[PDB]
Parts: sequence; structure tokens; C-alpha cells
Amino acid sequence: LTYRIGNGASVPISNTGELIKGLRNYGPYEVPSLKYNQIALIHNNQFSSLINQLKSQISSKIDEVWHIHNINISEFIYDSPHFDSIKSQVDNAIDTGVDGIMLVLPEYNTPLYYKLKSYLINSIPSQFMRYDILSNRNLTFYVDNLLVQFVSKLGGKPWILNVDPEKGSDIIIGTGATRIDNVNLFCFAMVFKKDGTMLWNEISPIVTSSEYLTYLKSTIKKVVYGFKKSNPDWDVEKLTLHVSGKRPKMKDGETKILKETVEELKKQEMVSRDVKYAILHLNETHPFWVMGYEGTKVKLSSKRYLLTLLQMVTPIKPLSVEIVSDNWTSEEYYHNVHEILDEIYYLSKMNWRGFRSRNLPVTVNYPKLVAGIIANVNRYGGYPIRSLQTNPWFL
DNA sequence: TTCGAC
DNA sequence: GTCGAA
Ligand SMILES: [Mn+2]
Repeated sequence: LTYRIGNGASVPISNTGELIKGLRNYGPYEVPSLKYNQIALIHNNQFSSLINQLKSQISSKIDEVWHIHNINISEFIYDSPHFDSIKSQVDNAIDTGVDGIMLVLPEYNTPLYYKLKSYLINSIPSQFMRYDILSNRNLTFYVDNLLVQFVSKLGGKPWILNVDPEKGSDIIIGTGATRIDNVNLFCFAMVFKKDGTMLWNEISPIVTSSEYLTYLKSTIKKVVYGFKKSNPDWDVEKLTLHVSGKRPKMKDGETKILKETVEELKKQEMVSRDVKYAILHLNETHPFWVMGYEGTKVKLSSKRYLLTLLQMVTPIKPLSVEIVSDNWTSEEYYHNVHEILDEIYYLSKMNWRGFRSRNLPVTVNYPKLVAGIIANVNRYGGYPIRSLQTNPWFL
């Protein structure tokens, strides 16, 4: 595996230094198209040296690493570190014409982050930072990582997985639900390309456990309608679902409704009437240690598999993969199992939250990031959640 | 809320 | 919590 970046260039995975060097040389896979060529930096430390250094590093690295040229950074200063004062400056910024907001908070402050973050996600791409955490020693690493996620939030594509276009799924739908407490949950469905790029994402409102199966179906239907409306010629002959999340235990009823949903989409010509599909459950399992391997595919039964990833003692991060439903022929079966497992391994190398791979499939990881926000926006009574469907606002 | 491992 | 990363 390699990552594809700008200008047809590919760099090795598992190597941050070469990835950044690569970006500087060849640019990211896609430079975001900006409307204003302007970003706001909002903070409360007008004379702070660390803020000056932060701003200077953001300017240089946006230009040199990201090949986003001639961008202007405008500063906005809030006086009091509370919601209404910070909001007024967010408003002055939005009124001036900016592509994104980089907002420095005084410290870790959970209710204030969720109230503001929730308000920004509904308005404009944004990247938060904590004033109290900045340091001279960490600032380069800090800014390089932050820009991965901020460029992505602006609609850029830092890098994609180089995969063989003849193998794997036409689309992968990561779906399931996440309980936010003992009673309430939200369903999610996110469509990905085999190269790890998110094409479209839908999340349900917060609902009770009793409404889970109905909203699971409607959420998946909505995400495909939206993918297909925006990608009318994107045929899907090979479809995989990756089901995850802490959700109600209702396996057979859930599998039944997911096959119905695939059948309905077939009827509506959203996917091929001869689509080959599998429904998979993906579950993180307990780590183990090899006492003194990687991307290894383990068969437990005809339908249960593990994929092991690197995590004296070698720590291993295991992922359980169960094929709960498929319409594969028994002759293609073995071939298809290799293909879905290799695809899960490729997707586990895609993470636009930072340079370092999470070694967890993006189809599982990005829904976890959404969960964190939807759950805490609810708990701290923030603002409930089209640029949203196609952009990774949750990074 | 840099992220993510210890 | 605390710290190290190309
Ligand atoms: Mn983030």
C-alpha cells in the first residue's frame, strides 16, 4: 500500500516524514477550491507570542505543504471568554467573507466547545484550538496535524489509498447506530469509495431504542438517494455494508431489515438489480501481544474472520469481521472474502484526522467521531446538527 | 478542543 | 493525566 497525493505521486504508508515531504513536493491529492481565499483566526490574546507563532506557521504550511496559495488570514479578538462574546466575533468573521474559521479557546471547556462547535458546524468549516495547550516545543507538530483535518474540512483531499480499481467494492456503506445513553441513540450511514474517500453521510435525529430499526432503514435509504442524486452514473455492482456501533442487540431483525433495504434500493434502481453484496459486522476485540503479525487474515468459521493489525512484545489490534449476509456464489466465495478483508485492511490506513493512521477502518472510525459530537451536543444542549453531507465536519 | 498512545 | 510526533 501507498498513498496517492498530488501530481500523480504516491508515497509509502506508515511514514509521516515522507508523507509531509511528499505534500510539499507534489501537493495534496486535491487542493480545496475556496471562494474568498480568506480564513479567520479568532482568539483572545492580541499580544501573545504563541498566537503570533501559530498564525505564522499556519500561513507558511497552508502555502507550502498544502499548496493553497495567497490565502489571507484575518484576526478577530473576543474580549470575554464566554459563549456570547466569542459568537459575536464568529459572526463578524462570517459577515466579512471567509472560507473557514480557526478558533482559539482559552482552555478545555466542554460545554463551551460543544455549544460553539455545534453552532459552527451548521455555518462554516471550522478548526478549534486551545490557547493553554500551545507551546513552542510542539507548535510545528501541532500545526501540521491540525491542517490535515482543517484542509479536509475545507473540502480538500489530503491523500487517497492507491488501490486496484478492479478489486473491492464500488461503494462501502458504513452504517449502524450509537447509543448515547441507556435509552437514546442516533443511526448513521456513510458512503465511501474504495480509496477511503467519504462521498456522502446521513445521520438520524436522536431517537429511542424502540425506533432503531425504522431509522436505520430510512438513514441508509437517505444516504444512497443523496449519493445517487449527486453521482447518477456511479454504478454499483458490488456493494458492502460495514455495520458497527454500540447499538440495540437485535441481530437477526437488524440483518433482515438491512437485506430489505438493499432489496428496496435495487427496486428503485439506486444500486444494480444484480448487485453482489455482503453485510458485515465489524467489532474491535480485545488487544493481544505476540511475545518475542500484520494485516493477517484469520478465518474462524465460514462466516467469522479476524483481521489483525499492528497496534519483546508486539501489540496487536484485532478486528472481528462477520459476514452476516451475502448473495455470493459458493464458487466466488473464497475470492470475495479475500477482497472484502483486503479492503478493510486498506480502509484501516485512511484517517484524515492527522498524519498518523488509526489502524481502524475509516467506515468504523468516522462514525465514532460523529457519535462523540451528537452525544455531547445533546448532553450540553448545543445546536442540533448540504456542505455537511459531503464534508468531514466531524474530524 | 491537534491526536492518540501509555 | 501526561507526553511525543515527522
Ligand atoms: Mn478535530
